[PDB]
Amino acid sequence: VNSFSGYLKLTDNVYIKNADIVEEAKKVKPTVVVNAANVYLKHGGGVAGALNKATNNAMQVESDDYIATNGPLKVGGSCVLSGHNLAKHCLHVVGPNVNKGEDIQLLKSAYENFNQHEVLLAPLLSAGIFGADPIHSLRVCVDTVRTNVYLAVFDKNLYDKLVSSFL
Ligand SMILES: O=c1[nH]cnc2c1oc1ccccc12
Repeated sequence: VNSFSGYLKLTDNVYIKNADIVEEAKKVKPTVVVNAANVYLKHGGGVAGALNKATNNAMQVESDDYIATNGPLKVGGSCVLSGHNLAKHCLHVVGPNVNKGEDIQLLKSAYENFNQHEVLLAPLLSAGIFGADPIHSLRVCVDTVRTNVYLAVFDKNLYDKLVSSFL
């Protein structure tokens, strides 16, 4: 048993809810929250911007030190950093950004990072301002992640369409 509530069962291991990922983290304090990161860990807007704002910019300060030491992530890659006030850990995962011309086949590689963690609170990778089709992102998630993933979908309209169209 875990602390996630009202989540709507999609598969053996994948659950979904209409919730802003920032809000949900504050309530649950999950072991792992996933950030929709870019390779520079520049959390300007989007989930990264909303998560970072909720940490009072401490996520960005920690991320700038990580990049100064290690250099940029790979598209499809990840790093584990602090979860600050939101979670124990934040798994920063880089899905391909369609609005930058990145290979959508890298979305599967991105979701493979989730398999290193038994339970995660996550957004749909490459959705929102990353430009991919969220229906596609949910299909890759279900077909790639084997650990237990709790997806939050910010848009009530999109949350309804993802459920209704789910095969
Ligand atoms: O939370 C989201 N995940 C993936 N796509 C979207 C989400 O919120 C949105 C709001 C407007 C348009 C797309 C999205």
